[PDB]
Amino acid sequence: PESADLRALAKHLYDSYIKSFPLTKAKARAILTGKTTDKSPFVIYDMNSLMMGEDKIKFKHITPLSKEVAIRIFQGCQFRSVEAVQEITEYAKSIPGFVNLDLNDQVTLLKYGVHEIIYTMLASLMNKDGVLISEGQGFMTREFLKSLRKPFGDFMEPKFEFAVKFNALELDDSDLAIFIAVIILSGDRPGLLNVKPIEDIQDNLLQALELQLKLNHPESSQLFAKLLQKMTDLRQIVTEHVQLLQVIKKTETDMSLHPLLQEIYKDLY
Amino acid sequence: HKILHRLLQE
Ligand SMILES: *c1ccc([N+](=O)[O-])cc1C(=O)Nc1ccccc1OCc1ccccc1CNC(=O)c1ccc(CN2CCN(C)CC2)cc1
Repeated sequence: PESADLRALAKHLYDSYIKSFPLTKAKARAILTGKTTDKSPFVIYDMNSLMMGEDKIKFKHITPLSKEVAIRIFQGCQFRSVEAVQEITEYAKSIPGFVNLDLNDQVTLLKYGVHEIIYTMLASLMNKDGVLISEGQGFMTREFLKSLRKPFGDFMEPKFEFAVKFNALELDDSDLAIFIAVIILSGDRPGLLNVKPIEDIQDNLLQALELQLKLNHPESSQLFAKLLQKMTDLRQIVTEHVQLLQVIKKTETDMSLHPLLQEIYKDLY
Repeated sequence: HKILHRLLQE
């Protein structure tokens, strides 16, 4: 009946998701399970293989010129985050009605939204023992990240913890497309001017998301409910991630935070 | 939020 419009919305979203996010979950799982027979990611478990993997992973983003491993890794991670924000922003623009919102609200939705979305983006690249890096060329182990000195050793663990739980829901790119749109259009962000048009758009997206999950996962029940409860946990979890980054900005003089990242962590919670 | 503003308008 009106389901057709929700299916249309879900596809519109999946199509723009594909355009906005070059490395999809499908590709990441393919690489992580070896389904594709491109040459495996170079595994990095320690300082030595970090060094040896340099041909494939290419940590040459320090181009004024280097430093201890923890800083070089963090800046590698930081680099990709900046691009992630560029991607989430382009994807937001494709969500119907979003660019008609007040530009202050557009900014505010993204400011709070990106972090929650990045956690979901990392999950796609993750298993219980590590994360894909360099567009699937490399794989950094969870043990190696943990073993780094403070404050950097605990930076990725919360994402690993979340990723284990989140990936068990076994969502794909077509589910994730709509799920990301829902997060972005939360009308309970601090400092929003016009809540009503945000909530109107989000109404549709949750209807679209509910339908998608029934059709695409009919065997799996209360997935919609499971998924919303994760989404609320995610908001809770991001409040710690922000605090660790304040410390790194204020303590670590060797490096510095990319201005964009300074905008999205500035004046938050 | 100069950059964020700029990404949204461009
Ligand atoms: C990590 C640290 C800090 C923040 N932060 O300040 O908010 C964020 C992150 C983070 O979220 N990372 C992230 C989000 C979403 C998806 C992926 C990531 O990062 C994965 C990761 C984890 C550990 C180390 C590295 C990475 C990803 N980075 C790289 O693979 C990488 C980046 C840059 C380069 C060098 N490039 C130079 C330009 N050309 C030549 C290509 C190579 C290489 C690898």
